[PDB]
Amino acid sequence: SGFRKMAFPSGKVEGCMVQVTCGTTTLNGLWLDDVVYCPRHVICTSEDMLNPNYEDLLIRKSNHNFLVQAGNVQLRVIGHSMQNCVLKLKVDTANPKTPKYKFVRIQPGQTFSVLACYNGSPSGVYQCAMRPNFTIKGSFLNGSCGSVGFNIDYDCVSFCYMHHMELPTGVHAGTDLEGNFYGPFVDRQTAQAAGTDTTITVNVLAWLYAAVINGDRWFLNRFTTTLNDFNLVAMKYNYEPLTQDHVDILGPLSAQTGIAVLDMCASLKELLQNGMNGRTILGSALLEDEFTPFDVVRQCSGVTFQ
Amino acid sequence: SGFRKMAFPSGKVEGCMVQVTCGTTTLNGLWLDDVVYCPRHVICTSEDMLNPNYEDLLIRKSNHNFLVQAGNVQLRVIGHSMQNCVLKLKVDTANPKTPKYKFVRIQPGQTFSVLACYNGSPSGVYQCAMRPNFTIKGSFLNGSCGSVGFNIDYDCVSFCYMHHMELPTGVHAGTDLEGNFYGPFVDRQTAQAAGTDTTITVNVLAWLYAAVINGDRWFLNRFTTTLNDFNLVAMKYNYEPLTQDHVDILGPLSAQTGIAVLDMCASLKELLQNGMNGRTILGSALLEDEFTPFDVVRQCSGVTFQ
Ligand SMILES: O=C1C[C@H]2CCCN2C(=O)c2cncc(c2)/C=C/CCCCCOC(=O)[C@@H](Cc2ccc(Cl)cc2)N1
Ligand SMILES: O=C1C[C@H]2CCCN2C(=O)c2cncc(c2)/C=C/CCCCCOC(=O)[C@@H](Cc2ccc(Cl)cc2)N1
Repeated sequence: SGFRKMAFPSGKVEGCMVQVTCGTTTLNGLWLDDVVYCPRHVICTSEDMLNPNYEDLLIRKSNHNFLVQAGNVQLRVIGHSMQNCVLKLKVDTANPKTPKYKFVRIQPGQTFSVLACYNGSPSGVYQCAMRPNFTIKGSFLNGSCGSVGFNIDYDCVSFCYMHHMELPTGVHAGTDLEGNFYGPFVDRQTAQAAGTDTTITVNVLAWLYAAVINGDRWFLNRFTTTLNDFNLVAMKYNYEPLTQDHVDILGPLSAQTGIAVLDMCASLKELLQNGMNGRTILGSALLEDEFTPFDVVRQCSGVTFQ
Repeated sequence: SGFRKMAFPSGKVEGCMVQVTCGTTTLNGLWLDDVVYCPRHVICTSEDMLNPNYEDLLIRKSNHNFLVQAGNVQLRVIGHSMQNCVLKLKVDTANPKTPKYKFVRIQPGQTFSVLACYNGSPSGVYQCAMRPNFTIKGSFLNGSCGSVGFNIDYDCVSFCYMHHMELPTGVHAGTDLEGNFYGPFVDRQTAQAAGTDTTITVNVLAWLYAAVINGDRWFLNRFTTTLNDFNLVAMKYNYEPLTQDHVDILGPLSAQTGIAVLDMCASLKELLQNGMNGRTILGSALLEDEFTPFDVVRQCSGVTFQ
């Protein structure tokens, strides 16, 4: 028993992390086979960041302008190209520790593990959700750009996030590994703001199921509701609409516990209206929304990798 | 900016995890040089667990009774011995992935990363603290025994915890890597209870410093207090006594922020007395006590390893 914010083991991803230096700028790169992936803003001076012409700035660079270091070993750059906001540095050496991998674009509400890196070396690992407003609530300092987010999907490292920037509100913005930003953000030092954020409703229900599995039952009532009546209450407290798709993916946790999804919706409805009655759920005084239904299954089943 | 519950990268420890089978029992082992470390209760039947004599039980075992698997490869056992509650299996092969390592016995309030494992394979990584009552609030299922807790101290993996059991309250008990239990617990299916748990006062103060560093500052007053006056208030809320040793360890965060330790104690005193008034600190409605003073420095300075 017990329930913690749990990250994927980081070893497979640690083996891919490299240092990319261009001019006086150093950040992190992802080394997969004979290509290194990093944010294209590595090629910018502070002045370039104000209004960058990336097509022109990339053409003006030669392969010799890029210093790539895998630990203490220098990797010779033999080619440079752009895919959207990601720089691709072709090198003369394939990474022998390249895991079986995919590039995937995740939906708002989906979680992933972040390996926070500086100078191509890991600092630590933590769990993040893609927020409904397409930001993430990270822990990232100057030099963290090119740190990646991932899941392990059976036998495959699914890379879903590369870190690009921090908004003045202190939340984080980045791209998939095809270099396409999550949300309406751009890799230039212009005034940008995230939309109003909402609570991930399907994730709150998943976490209440996790609490029942671990023996917490005080919040369970004898009531049930409809999806429509739940959603009328949900919208008032800045919760995302629960869809029929959400009810289906909670099915496994409903099966495990024998508590119908719409019974747990009635319990959540009472918690939102009347509060937590001076009590905690899994060591929290607030309703947690950064566990997906499958995050609960993986932790409470003891799913392993390799 | 941002502050998250952050674990060490798990890769160095992943390279040391093996599967240990004795009869119909399989759990996890730690492979360092030519020794595999695991809980001695691996040699017990469910019947033996009720009233084990480990000295007699181990006499009855041969080297051949231990199946050690490093992935798909069997490691031949050439010796077995007991050190307190830890079994040491000498094998014919030294682990080529052995990092620089120390065995350390940690104090109550000290934090560490857990690599939770099943069948010698990793499930996930999370951060824990040694509680004042010598339990840990883990996430552990059947098959998790031999999972280890660690810190990375410069370029050295400091192993501090091996997992042995779950108490009926749903908290966890285990040993250092010399096999000495934290707290008054034994590896036998006997009636056992942890002492009443207390809040780790020095850790709460460290987390308030982390909040100021990230710009969360509403809880700061310019009240003064003495250590003795603070402790008279603190003890009433089931907080550990704060010593002058504790005041010194917060010194670095006081230096960074320019808020004196006893000024932050005055602010904590007000939060205890008056509550949070429906506000949050780093997205929490309760006072967090599982960040050490150095955990704050590591995360906010971007410490990396090797
Ligand atoms: O995003 C950052 C910087 C980031 C990007 C270049 C290098 N960078 C990091 O190395 C870094 C990564 N992650 C976290 C941090 C720093 C923390 C910073 C603290 C102060 C933040 C104050 C508000 O910053 C901003 O609005 C944008 C403004 C901005 C947006 C886009 C670009 Cl192309 C350049 C600047 N600046
Ligand atoms: O500690 C466990 C079992 C643990 C030890 C053998 C294998 N073990 C795990 O594989 C395991 C590790 N960690 C978490 C779990 C299981 C979770 C279990 C859910 C039920 C918990 C109900 C309460 O269990 C107990 O009091 C003691 C009773 C007990 C105490 C000491 C011993 Cl030497 C044997 C049994 N049993």
